[PDB]
Amino acid sequence: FWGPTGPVATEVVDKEKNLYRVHFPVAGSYRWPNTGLCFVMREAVTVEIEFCVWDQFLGEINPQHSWMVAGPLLDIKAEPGAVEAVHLPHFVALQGGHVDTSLFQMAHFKEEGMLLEKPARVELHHIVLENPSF
Amino acid sequence: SPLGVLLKMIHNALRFIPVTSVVLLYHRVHPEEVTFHLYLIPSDCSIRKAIDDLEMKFQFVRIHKPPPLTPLYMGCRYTVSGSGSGMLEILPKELELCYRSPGEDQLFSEFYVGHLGSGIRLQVKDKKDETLVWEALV
Amino acid sequence: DDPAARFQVQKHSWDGLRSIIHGSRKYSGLIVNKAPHDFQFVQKTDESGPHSHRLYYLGMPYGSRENSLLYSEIPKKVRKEALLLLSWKQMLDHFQATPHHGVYSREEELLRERKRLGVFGITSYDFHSESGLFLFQASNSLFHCRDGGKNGFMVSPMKPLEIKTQCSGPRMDPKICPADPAFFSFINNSDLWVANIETGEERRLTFCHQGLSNVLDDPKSAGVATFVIQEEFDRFTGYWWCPTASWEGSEGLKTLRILYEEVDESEVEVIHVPSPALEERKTDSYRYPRTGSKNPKIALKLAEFQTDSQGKIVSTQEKELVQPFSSLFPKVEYIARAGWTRDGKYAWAMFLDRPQQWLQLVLLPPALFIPSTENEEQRLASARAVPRNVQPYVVYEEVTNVWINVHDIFYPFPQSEGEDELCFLRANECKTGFCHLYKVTAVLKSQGYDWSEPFSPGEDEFKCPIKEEIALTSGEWEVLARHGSKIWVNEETKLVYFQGTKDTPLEHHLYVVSYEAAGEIVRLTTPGFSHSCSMSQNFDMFVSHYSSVSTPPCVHVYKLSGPDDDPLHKQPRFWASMMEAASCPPDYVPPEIFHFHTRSDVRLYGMIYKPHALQPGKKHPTVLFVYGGPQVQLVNNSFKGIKYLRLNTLASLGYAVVVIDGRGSCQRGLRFEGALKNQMGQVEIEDQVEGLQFVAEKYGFIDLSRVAIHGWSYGGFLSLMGLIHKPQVFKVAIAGAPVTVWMAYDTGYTERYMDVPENNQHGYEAGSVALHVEKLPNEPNRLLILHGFLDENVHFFHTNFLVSQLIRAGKPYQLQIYPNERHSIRCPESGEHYEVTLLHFLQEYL
Amino acid sequence: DDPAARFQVQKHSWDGLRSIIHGSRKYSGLIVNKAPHDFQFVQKTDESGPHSHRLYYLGMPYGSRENSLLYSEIPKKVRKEALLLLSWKQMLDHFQATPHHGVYSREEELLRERKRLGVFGITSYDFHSESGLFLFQASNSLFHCRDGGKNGFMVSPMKPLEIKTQCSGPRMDPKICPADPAFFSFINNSDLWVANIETGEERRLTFCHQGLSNVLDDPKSAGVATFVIQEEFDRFTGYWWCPTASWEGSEGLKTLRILYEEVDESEVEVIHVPSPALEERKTDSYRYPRTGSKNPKIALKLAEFQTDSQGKIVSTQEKELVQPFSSLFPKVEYIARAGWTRDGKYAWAMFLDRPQQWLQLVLLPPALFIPSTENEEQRLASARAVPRNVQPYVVYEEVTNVWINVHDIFYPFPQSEGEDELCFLRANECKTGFCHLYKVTAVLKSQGYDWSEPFSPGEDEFKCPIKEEIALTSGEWEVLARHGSKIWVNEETKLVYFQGTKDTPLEHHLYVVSYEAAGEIVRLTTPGFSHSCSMSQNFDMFVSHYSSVSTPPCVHVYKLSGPDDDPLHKQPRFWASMMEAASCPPDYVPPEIFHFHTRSDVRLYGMIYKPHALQPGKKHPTVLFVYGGPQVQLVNNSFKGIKYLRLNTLASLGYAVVVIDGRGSCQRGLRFEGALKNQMGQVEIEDQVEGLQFVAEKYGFIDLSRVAIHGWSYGGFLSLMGLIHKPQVFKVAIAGAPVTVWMAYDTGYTERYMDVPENNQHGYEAGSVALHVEKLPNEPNRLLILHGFLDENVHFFHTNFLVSQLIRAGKPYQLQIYPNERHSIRCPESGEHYEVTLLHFLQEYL
Ligand SMILES: *[B]([O])([O])[C]1[C][C][C]N1C(=O)[C]([N])[C]([C])[C]
Ligand SMILES: *[B]([O])([O])[C]1[C][C][C]N1C(=O)[C]([N])[C]([C])[C]
Repeated sequence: FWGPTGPVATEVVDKEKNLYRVHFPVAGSYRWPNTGLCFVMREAVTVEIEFCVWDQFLGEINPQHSWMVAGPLLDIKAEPGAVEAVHLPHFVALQGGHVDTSLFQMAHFKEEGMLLEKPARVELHHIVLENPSF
Repeated sequence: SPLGVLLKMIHNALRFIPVTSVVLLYHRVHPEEVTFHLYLIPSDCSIRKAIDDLEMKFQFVRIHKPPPLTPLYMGCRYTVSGSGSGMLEILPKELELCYRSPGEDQLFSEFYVGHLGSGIRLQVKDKKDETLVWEALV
Repeated sequence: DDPAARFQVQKHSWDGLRSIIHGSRKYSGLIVNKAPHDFQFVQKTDESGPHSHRLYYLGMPYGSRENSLLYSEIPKKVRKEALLLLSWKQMLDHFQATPHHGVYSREEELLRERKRLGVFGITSYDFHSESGLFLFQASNSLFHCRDGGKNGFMVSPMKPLEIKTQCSGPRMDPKICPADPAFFSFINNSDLWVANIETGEERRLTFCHQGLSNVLDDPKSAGVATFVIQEEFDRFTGYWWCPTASWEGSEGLKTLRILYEEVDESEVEVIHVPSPALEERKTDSYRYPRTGSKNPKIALKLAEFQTDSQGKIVSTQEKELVQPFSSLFPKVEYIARAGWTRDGKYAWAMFLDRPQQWLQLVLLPPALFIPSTENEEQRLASARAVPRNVQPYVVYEEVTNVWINVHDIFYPFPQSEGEDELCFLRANECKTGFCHLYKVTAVLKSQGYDWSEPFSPGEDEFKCPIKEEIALTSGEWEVLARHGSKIWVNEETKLVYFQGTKDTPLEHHLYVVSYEAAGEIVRLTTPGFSHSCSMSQNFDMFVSHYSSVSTPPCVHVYKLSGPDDDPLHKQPRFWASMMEAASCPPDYVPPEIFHFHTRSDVRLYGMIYKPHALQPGKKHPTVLFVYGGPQVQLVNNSFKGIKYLRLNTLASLGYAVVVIDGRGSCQRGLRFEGALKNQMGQVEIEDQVEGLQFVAEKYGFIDLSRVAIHGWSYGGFLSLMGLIHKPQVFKVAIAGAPVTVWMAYDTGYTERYMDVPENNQHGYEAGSVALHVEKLPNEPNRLLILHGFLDENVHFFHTNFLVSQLIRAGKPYQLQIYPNERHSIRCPESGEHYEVTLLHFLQEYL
Repeated sequence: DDPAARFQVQKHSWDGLRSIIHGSRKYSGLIVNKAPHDFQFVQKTDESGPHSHRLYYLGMPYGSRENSLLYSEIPKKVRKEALLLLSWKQMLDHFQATPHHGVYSREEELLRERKRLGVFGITSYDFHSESGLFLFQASNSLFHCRDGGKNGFMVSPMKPLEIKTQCSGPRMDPKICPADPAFFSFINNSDLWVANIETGEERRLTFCHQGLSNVLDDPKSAGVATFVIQEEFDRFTGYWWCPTASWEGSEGLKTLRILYEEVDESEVEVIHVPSPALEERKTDSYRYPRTGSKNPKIALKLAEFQTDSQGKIVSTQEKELVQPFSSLFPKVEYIARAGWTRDGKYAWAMFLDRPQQWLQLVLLPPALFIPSTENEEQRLASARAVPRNVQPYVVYEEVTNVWINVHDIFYPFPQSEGEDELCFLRANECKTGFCHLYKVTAVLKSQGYDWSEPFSPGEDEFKCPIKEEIALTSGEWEVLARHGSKIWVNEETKLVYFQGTKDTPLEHHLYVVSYEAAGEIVRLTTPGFSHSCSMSQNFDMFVSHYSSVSTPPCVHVYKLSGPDDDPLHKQPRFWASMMEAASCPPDYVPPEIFHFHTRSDVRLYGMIYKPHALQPGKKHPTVLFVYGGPQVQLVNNSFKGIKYLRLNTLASLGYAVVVIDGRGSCQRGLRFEGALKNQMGQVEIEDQVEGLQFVAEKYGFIDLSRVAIHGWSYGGFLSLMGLIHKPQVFKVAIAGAPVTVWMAYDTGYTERYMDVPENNQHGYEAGSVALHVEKLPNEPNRLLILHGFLDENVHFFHTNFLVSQLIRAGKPYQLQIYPNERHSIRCPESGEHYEVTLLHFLQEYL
């Protein structure tokens, strides 16, 4: 990320499977400007991100029309518990009306299937979670 | 595991919830004529990288044009027009903003333009009430 | 009658009306997904794995339009505050289990018509728990697979193994032998066959059929349920495996019985109905027993065989009762249901008389069936050989002055506690008027019969005396028993889980009660919805596919959880979700449920679809949709969008749609259903008119001068009853598929309700709409007759004879044919035409 | 468009329209009379009496409502200036010759449907002149009587003698043996029988039918003309008596031959059509050869027997040709006609090929027919026994590039002089394009055939060279030969009396010519009318049943009278009248005939019924009634009131009714009829559109914005062609009984005009309206489909497949069924309903 240390450019291991990795050396972070996703933590550790695609996963679940995709479906493999906030690029609706904040439900996929956890709070273009970001 | 964000529209009423979506166009410099491809797509970098590597394989390149100034309704039919519409061959009458996965090719409006031109008007317009949401001068 | 305050429906062009009907179904593909059903819970027994169960079911994932075998993984613990909806993993390797353009064989198409299977692919499958065997019909062949028996639980899909055949023709009705999972059985060309998955060796068991010509010349079938049983008595099989294996102790050979029903339908009238392939201009013969005419001549039979430990059908043997079935059991017209007790000791059967007011359960011990031979001295020889103690025990005998509804619930318990005194759970509607469960203890004391000579039974011949008949439920509500509902009996906790109408007749709820102490019944499903449920065999969790008038159907997995010492009060906690409520069609306004009282003070329920964008003051024209006949309940708290999208389309054009459950409907008891006995057509239309008049007074938007009556099957018959006896009420009548002549309809339905014509001639003539054509309007545009040309249920003859008598009485009619449609309009093109014809007819002439 | 210069038809209520249609037929008891017919002149020769002849005929004076045998007395001299009208006395003693409510047996109802007999009682009889024996069929029995043979001329009526039977089933097709009047013959259960009036002794002659089951399993018939022959080649018998008796000279035995046709309709498709008794709900199998599919496999056979002088059928014998029929006569698909020469020497037969462009006359001498046995050595034995010289002589061979119309005119003469030639008369349309009589002298010179060994014929194998082919008539007009027209050949005067269109195609006139010296054609009937005539066997007087467009039909008896030295110019003088031209009602305004020319310069004729009480200026809506297909001519100068009263009813409500004889119609020659060849639907509608346009300019009262096209049979097919390719012309289209798919129609009619589906697929597809449903209107109320449900001619499948493709293309239709009606609406209630439906549909939607 382009945080306090300036641009830490993401290394690309494979363009075709859209996997990325970073090592970010300082505390906090600033949003990566491609869409605005941002995860903040305290200390220098390695992490990789995958930009998973819904099409195999929402083939499993049948009212895939009943949920509208808001964002990129990113997977994270860091060590568990050392991430403290993840910010996912919610498409803006609070500028308009009839969209509720108690309503929002977060897609946490597993091999078990879709878990609809409640997001902690929604920003203008972001949803924030707590520590257990798996 | 996979994490992500999705919104569930309330069951009882179809709200037509607005999205941050951005329409983009691609040029040809090299061949004997110039074809624009208007991708009316949600503003997601994964969708952006899908149209990116497809158009890199197709030898198209995007130019940064201004986005819409206001959020616009998902799923509504959008007519596409312009100053050259009717003398230059716009392929569809109506386009669709609704989301598709990055794996498949995105729904598009093809626009054979001929000469590249100094500056050209484009238009997209809501079929519900004919209010302007977007304009870009090349 | 101000004509400026009477709502005028917008006159759309035909292509406009097509655009509207098509616009209805743009979003209706997502509404109906043919959601999960046919559930089979299987344990994993790992104590270290992640998933607690595997749920097997049929379902339509997004890639295909077709119904297929799937599974879900039920975990050991979900997380709090998270809705977990299961992914539908595929068992099979995405193959095509349907023939080209949805075609089938004639037996497959007939069976899907009797089962009302509108969906394509794997519709019915069979499962055997321990070996984990999935035997199904795919394409025009049999397939199987297994999932965690001696093998394990897969994660990617495995392709289904094909079972080849030497037999020429389709293979109906596959069932796995419970006693030996290697063996299975099927019907091939109206004969019972048996096979073995491991060796591939097949073997015929009955030889009553020969495949000579049409059914006019080769009339004996075996293990098949005939038309009237299929259509009326809702049985789609006529063979039943024994669940246990006997060992003869000759050398090592393991016997395996099957009870089957032989039927000699020779003396039954043959009717010709047009075949689906209209070009060939040929018919199909149909053994259609008219009212008055003879039903097929039935009999129960034992088809045994024995097997080596390697699993080869060495011997075989047909067996038959020591006297004929007709003589041992006179006045027994129909075998409603049959099967076996779990230990294998007795084969049970529900018998019924020709009036259908006399049902009785009988136990047939296999030693009661001697072998069969043409030489009558070998017959006497084994008649001497049959134990004098052995006999049939009539355990239960329902008698009624109204009619017997066939309730399939019979759950005999193990009998090793003092090995007489059969104990069972029998549903009995005839006692109090409402279908209620009972625990019944009968006393099987043998009278001693000389089975070589023929005797005649008396009226109370084999009837056992009852020890006790405790009623586990009672009230003004009923236990769901017909329509493939069932009870789930945990014998460890001594509880019986059933479905019922106890909260309200509008909502099917899962209840539990103890069969030992008939204590408080406990509801397990959420109120305010109606539920179709299915328990685990280990009873720790169930599925409920549920809906409400407003919400579409969802399929949630609940888990019974609590202290083991009190199993009745185990609290069902929502565990996981299978299917979620699909977001409504646009412009879909749900109907409003109401009730009202008749002048005789009986409560009738009804629905109404309000005209969209209502302007109070305006009197809108009203389409009274109706069925009204028995075994159906239109008005209940459950999603109508699927089957009644047209009613909402009418509403969206501005029609008031009223739907009333008149007297004679299902799930309101026997005395309620009984109102229409021997006077069918006469009370239902009166209830519908009164429902209109109530809604007209209650709601202010019904123009009584513009009323349409409409319905299919029984609905078209009532629509015609409406136009005859209430022309001043009903402006038009769109009668789809009507029963115009009861004398032409089959025994099973009509005799139950209308009696034999020789007895109730006044009511046969009074309620045959074809006979009262003189009372139909002399003016045109008031009557539209719809009929599917290949209808083998309500035969085209009915519409034809109606049109005949309209011509003879000099009365106009409009008419629409569906040449490729049988009884329900199945083709979407034909349904779109049907609806655009309905909208046009109402637009112009209402 | 002018806003009120367009005539609006008065909107009548349905009961009003019934009152109008009923009011139309109140005088149909007099003007729909079933005018007397089937005349047989018999002399008296008393030399002292008053009457010269007795005319025997069928007739219906409406003293009873059934058609019965009558007679008239033809006097020796009538008085001048007095309209002598003969009373119609009854031969038979007033019995009812029809069953209750107009019912019939199985195949006699179908034979009436082929013969288009809409009348009841005695619709056909057979007469043997020397004996005077009358053999006829009554309700369920055979009858006979005699008049002045050895017995006497009756004056009071005599009751008919009944002929009993041992046979179970009806006795079809009775014919008296010409050589011996004691013997007669009939068909019983598709087999030829023979009997004797004096002794009552019957005797079967063929044994190819055994009555095992329905026709799907017992497929050989004998002496019957099958469906396609009956329906398309207008033959209603397949056995022909020899007119003379041979005497074998064993002891005294009198041989009596019959030529009959064996047909093996096993390899021909069976179709099921609903039976008349709708309640019983079964169909009837029909050996219906589809277009493309195989016709029955035919053969000619001689059934002989011999008799003692007391008259007992001692011997019997089936006989068959020395080689097979299929091998002796390859490419012979159909036996159009057959019979015997008058002297008895040869049995003639008209053969035909599968395109039906190759007709040939053949003589089959009885020695060419050996007996039949299973023993191939007996077969070879009598193959050696057959004279090497004797063989079949193909006398005439019509070949054409358009199609053969079967003309049943072939008059052979005595061959007593020379015996090595044959002189006959023959209708031949293929030479010039118009059906003209010829005298043809062929040369029967034997080539010498080894009939034991086999061979294949060449293309000119048995074809005889012609001595001469003089044309007795020639021009742009034709000699009436189809539709049961015939020639009467006086061999004493050498004259041949025929009917023709020589004056005009609109008027059937009786002409005479000499066959020796074809000089001039003398007309005998009055011009300005159209005549159906019938000569005495003594050629001294004829009957003519004649009519005109304006005058009703009359039946006058004319007398050839003049110098005997010049018989050609014998002047026809009106002698007496039988039935007279009734009161043409003031309700009935006759139509006006016109003609016009097409842009290709061919003259087409047409009629028009003007709207009653016309106000010039007003543009009335127009019903274009049509048929348009071959073998029919609507427009001619003859009374339409009987069959087309509905057209006048339309006119009386204000509809312009236009009727046009497009290209492809009958009685305008082969090039005219051949206009629509291999392209049915494409040329006819163009002629109708051009005619309607011509009518509009000629007459000022046709609103082109309001045009209805209405037709039955081929007419409904064209109505659908009109609505497909000319929706801008035709506002609505009432299609009755339409042929929607040519590929489904029979061989005989479709293949003749359209070659086959395989060769002319472009034209089968182009002119099959059910394949062009996408081009029908998307708007409703423009298309009403009518169909009789039991139609065995144009099957209900056609309407069913149309409705199927309308549903699939998303197009509206109205539809009307006639459940008890076949091809035409026979019943008056059903016709009343049908007409009312027509008036309502036009009233509302035109
Ligand atoms: B129709 O209502 O579907 C028809 C007419 C009377 C009963 N019936 C049936 O199809 C069935 N036999 C019953 C079970 C509904
Ligand atoms: B109809 O025109 O009467 C029908 C369809 C074509 C021919 N046809 C017939 O009934 C007959 N086969 C001919 C002889 C009119």
